[PDB]
Amino acid sequence: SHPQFEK
Amino acid sequence: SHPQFEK
Amino acid sequence: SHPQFEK
Amino acid sequence: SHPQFEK
Amino acid sequence: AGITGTWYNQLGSTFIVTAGADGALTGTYACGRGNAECRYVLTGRYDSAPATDGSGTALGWTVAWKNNYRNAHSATTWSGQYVGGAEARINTQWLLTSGTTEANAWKSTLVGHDTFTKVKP
Amino acid sequence: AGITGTWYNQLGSTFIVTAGADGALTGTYACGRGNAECRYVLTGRYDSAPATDGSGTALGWTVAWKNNYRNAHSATTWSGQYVGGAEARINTQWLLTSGTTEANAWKSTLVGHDTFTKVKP
Amino acid sequence: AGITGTWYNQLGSTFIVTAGADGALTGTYACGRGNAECRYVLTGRYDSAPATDGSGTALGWTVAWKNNYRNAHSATTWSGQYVGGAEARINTQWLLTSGTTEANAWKSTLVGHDTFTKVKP
Amino acid sequence: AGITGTWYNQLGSTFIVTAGADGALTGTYACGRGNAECRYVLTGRYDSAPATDGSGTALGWTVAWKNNYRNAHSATTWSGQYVGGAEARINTQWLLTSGTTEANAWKSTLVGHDTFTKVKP
Repeated sequence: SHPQFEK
Repeated sequence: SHPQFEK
Repeated sequence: SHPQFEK
Repeated sequence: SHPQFEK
Repeated sequence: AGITGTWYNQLGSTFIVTAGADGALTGTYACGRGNAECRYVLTGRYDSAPATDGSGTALGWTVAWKNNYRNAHSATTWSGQYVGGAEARINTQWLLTSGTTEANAWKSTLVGHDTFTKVKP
Repeated sequence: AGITGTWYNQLGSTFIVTAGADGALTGTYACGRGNAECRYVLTGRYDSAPATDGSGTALGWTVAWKNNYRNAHSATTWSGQYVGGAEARINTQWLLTSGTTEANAWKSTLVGHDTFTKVKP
Repeated sequence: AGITGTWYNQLGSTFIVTAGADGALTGTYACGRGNAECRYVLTGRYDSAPATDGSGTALGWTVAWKNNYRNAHSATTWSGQYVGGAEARINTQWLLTSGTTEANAWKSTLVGHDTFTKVKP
Repeated sequence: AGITGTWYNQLGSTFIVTAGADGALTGTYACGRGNAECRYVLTGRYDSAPATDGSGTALGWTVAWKNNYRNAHSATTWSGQYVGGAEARINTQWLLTSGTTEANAWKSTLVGHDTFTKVKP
């Protein structure tokens, strides 16, 4: 995962 | 316009 | 033409 | 790796 | 593979495709009106043995914008994946390239995205 | 159309294509080593009646990354144009999409570019 | 310019931006939870004198995915246009590039699209 | 960070950028002629603490194509990575979006790539 898409 | 998008 | 590519 | 780029 | 059949984008363009056992995609891309003048050949490929982990099925296809009526000197590829279920979709990004002189290469290729569904917009 | 034949990208991958009179592209994409294990089917389309104003010829093709040896659950489309002359080239941008779960859709599609020439890098 | 304020994508990520008189964009991109750990700086530019013919307003911005908590060694640009009205939106395509070794350059850049609205998904 | 300074693309456009300690990119993009009429503001971000494993340094920037002389109602983002060494480069893909009416959204965004070097083409 990547911070552009983390909840 | 272009046939990819014409109605 | 467009300034990204003009000489 | 991926077959698009494997040697 | 659930891919074979008629798909509609959110602008109401349509393509009909046959997914072959072998991984072949063949069919036709048309304007929503569907007259001969706006139909074009479509060929591509898909993953004929996708994962069974709930992943989509990868595919892509190309349309050269030339038929017996019209030549837009251009061609679009759609790259994406098929997602099955009660609300099947094909999620895509596309590249439309026109033939240009070397001067005009900068403006040769447009980019965009399409979601295809089994039902019209 | 000058398209038929063997093309090499700058990484030394190769594809061989037959341009049909009708606008069909068919052939094979391979790693530079060229062994069976790294060959994949390629299908696409091209503008079979390009402008004669010195414009390139628009085309695109798809490879699904599945053969008898390997399945990368993915597919690449190249969108671009063929430019003739003593130093012919095919200038392209590509989209590589992998099958993903809906969570992993964000990382589904890579983008890049390839220049193909008639001679190896 | 109607751009200043809080925008939400369809995954529920958010950014807050100030559009400067001069064409500057500055603010912060965050995960929908909005904790410090998921906030990142955002800088960009926009057309501060758009057409009045009903065209959108062109813009773009960048986020480097490094803050005091995390470094994903990567950066995303969004390129798009702002469309005003009762249902304002910012329609975008993005490129996420990670730092790679030259071997891994092929997988360096993901592509996708985002629609931002004034109201959450 | 080796990023600060003057960079040239293969068409001979130039930008000058200052990489700030903080991760800020600021400067100017110009045509190779470099006259005031063809200079535009550039702002972006970069990874100010890249990996030391031989990976590139991720960055991106935006130029809105408006200055005191010209408004092309458009904006380009470059997304890429900086690669140091005796032959430093910045490898990029870009998205140029123009403001359009909703009808003309299809043709709103061009895509392409640029390699910047420290020395002219």
